Amino acid sequence: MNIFEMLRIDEGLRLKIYKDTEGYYTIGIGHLLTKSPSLNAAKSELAKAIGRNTNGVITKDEAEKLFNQDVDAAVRGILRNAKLKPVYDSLDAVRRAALINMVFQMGETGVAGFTNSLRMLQQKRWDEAAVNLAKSRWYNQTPNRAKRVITTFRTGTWDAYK
Ligand SMILES: [Cl-]
Ligand SMILES: [Cl-]
Repeated sequence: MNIFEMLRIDEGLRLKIYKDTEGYYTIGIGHLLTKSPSLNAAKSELAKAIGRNTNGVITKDEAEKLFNQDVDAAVRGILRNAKLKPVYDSLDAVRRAALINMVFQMGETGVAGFTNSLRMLQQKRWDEAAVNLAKSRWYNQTPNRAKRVITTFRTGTWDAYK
């Protein structure tokens, strides 16, 4: 298992514009298009993302390409953020994947907001950090995904995904 297969399990793949859990227009493997309510603002963003007129639908290849870019952005965002980088540096390979996942879903800003949990992860206090991470809107709104990520941080293995 690796970050790509992990995110593919969590986000799934859809080839036609859909609404995410928050109700925002998305496509492919969790690629957010706009927080705007307009399906048209959605289609325009999509065409700009793909480089072509698409009318709401993309191919598998186009989806995976947006996916590669988004994972790359996720990592670069962490490496550039003063709060996230030290945490990431401090973790093993599996747990690193778990932080990437959170960033992919909620953005650098959001994750950066979990100050206490981040301090706990840096300190390697696994159980305490798992407990703190669960007291969040994140855990409340997407509990099954949140549990999977959390378990990854607690254990440092891929078991929740196997
Ligand atoms: Cl893009
Ligand atoms: Cl969920």
